[PDB]
Amino acid sequence: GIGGVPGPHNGLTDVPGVRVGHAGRTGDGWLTGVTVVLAPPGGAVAAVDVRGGGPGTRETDALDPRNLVQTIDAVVLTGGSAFGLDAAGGVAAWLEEQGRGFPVGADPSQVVPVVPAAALFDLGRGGTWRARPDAALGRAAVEAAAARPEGDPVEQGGVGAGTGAVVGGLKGGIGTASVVLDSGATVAALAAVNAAGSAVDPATGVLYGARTGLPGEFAGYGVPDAIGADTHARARARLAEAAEETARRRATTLAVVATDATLTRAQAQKLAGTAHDGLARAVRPVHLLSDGDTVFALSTGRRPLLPDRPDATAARAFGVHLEAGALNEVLAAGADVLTRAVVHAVLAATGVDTPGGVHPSYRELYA
Amino acid sequence: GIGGVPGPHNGLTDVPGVRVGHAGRTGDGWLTGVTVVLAPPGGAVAAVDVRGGGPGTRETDALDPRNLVQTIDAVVLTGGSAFGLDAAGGVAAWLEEQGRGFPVGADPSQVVPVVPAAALFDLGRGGTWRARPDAALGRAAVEAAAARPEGDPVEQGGVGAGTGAVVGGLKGGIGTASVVLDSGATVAALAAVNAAGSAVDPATGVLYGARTGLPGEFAGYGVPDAIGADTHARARARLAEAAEETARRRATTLAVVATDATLTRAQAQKLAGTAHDGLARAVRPVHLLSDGDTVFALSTGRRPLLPDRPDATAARAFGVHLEAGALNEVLAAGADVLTRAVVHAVLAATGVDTPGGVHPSYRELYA
Repeated sequence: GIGGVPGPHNGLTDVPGVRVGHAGRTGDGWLTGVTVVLAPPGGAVAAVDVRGGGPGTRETDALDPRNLVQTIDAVVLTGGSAFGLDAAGGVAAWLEEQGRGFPVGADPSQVVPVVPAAALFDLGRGGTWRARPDAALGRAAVEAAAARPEGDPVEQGGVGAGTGAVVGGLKGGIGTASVVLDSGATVAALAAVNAAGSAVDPATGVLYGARTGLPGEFAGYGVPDAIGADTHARARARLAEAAEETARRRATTLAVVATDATLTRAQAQKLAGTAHDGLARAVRPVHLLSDGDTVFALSTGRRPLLPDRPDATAARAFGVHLEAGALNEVLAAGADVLTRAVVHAVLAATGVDTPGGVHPSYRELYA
Repeated sequence: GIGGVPGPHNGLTDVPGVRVGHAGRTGDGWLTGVTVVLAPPGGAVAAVDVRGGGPGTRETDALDPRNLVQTIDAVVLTGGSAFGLDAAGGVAAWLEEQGRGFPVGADPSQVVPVVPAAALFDLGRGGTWRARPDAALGRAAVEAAAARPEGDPVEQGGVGAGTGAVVGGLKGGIGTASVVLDSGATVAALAAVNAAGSAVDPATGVLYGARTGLPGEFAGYGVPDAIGADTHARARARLAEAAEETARRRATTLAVVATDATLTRAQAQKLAGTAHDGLARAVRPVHLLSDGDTVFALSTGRRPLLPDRPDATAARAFGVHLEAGALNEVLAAGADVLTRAVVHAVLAATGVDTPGGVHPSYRELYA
């Protein structure tokens, strides 16, 4: 079988045609950035599920399955809370220059790019309150995405929207993961992990998402799957004091899930919804009023959902429905790649220490 | 502090005034039933979140926050797939006889009960395909609820809507759990567990939901925390034997989350949504097209969200917001009690063997 393993680089760009670009500013009071997912020319079917109680979003109504524009070119994930939504204007400008957008006239230059965006709260974490992504930083991120080849490994850790991300007091960041289905379709996730809740079991120090991992995928990072009681106790203490200090100095998970399986917009909306179950398995608590958790789902529509002559082993819902069986595989994979991408984010992070926060990484505490 | 522990009986009726009624039919072709949650006189604020892709439901639109009838008296969970929604007519009939429902005339007897319901697929599991709940069985369930005192321990296992329930091929059933918040408010869940996906990690035999359990709460059921590789190899084979036999013979998780904290309908709707995160932590995959997963949330309005004596240790979102802080504690507890109620359902079950299916219990396989 060819399914159940990651794509070539275990990340979002294993979905062919998909590109990822990061732009960020660090130092001199800044700790923030923007991540852009750029669909291949001609666009991708897109949908969204906003599940956190305190979201900051742009252009999500345009992604409702009832609506006019079904395919889009770019999704924007950004720090700077609502102010950071300004970064999407820079991405819309770039798309316009490329002639990519919904056509609104006889002249092919006349397009209106639908650019959905969601933001995470990282204010002041570089030290300077008003240091937030703008249009120019948004443009830089999409230009970085465009300049990459197809199937290019995704950069993880403290980059793009993950630059100032913090997860339960630990340093968060960008993480990504992919899986190939038995049909040959790839499903993949990219997450900027900034949760109010924890990615770590408070009884043991174990990452919640780890048990969803595929064999050996986390070994590149060097953590013992046996964690000593004493190690975990020191870690709790270290995190507690970084949190107290952070508070004296100062005195949301955003994700894209993508597949090359052809989905209608309503099917991509259901995928964005099931991906949130993946988030719940990696972070607890999640979707609170303090979280702006949002998942965008993209389908490049390059592979049929179902092959031409299905076996007796083809998934069938209620033992009869081939299309539902195939979609159930994609949906379940969507949750799983998001769980795994959260773990990668947490393991890929390196700690920070700035005038607006001290946030050690998981590995600094446990590796 | 008094939070982070169960109420008196670790179940839905730890929310004062709430009553639970089961009615079912077993034998002679039958394996199905109905469970009714009955609010205290005057009703409870209610809301719903339907997240499965294959729901069978009644009166969910009436529960929208925008709409007329904000408080209800009963919620109905039923087997029988869409045919079993018939059970809700018997519950409405009883409520009308009691004078309980939305007033529609100057005459106190003129009421229209708004009785939301959701169904699970258990058809033919007793042997007879058309053996489904009807209005008589729904009436019997709500009559059973009314006859219980306040704070009555909830009956778990193969009863009510759980009678024919099966989770990943294992016997499912009714389960319940509660937790007390630092504020003294109680949050609790009741689940009829019938998932297409699994409550058990196929790699290890461990219940996904167990690590969310409160210490000791599962000690009564007598099952190991650590599962030997021999035991798991045996369990996996026994489950496959039962599945292959079931397939030869044959030729959704529904939940109510309740609290005594005063919530508006929109707040209860957020709580029904966060409870689904709890379901994801106990069952994988979940929310598929083959699942009609639905959570109803109820508030009895007996305790203000935040007291008049706000300690300096009171939860505050962003370090400032007391009400959002208090709501976040309820939201996070709603997830947790649902995860725990699912584990109780799986552990409380005992297996069945009928002409319509062979479904061993977790404990039969692993203890």
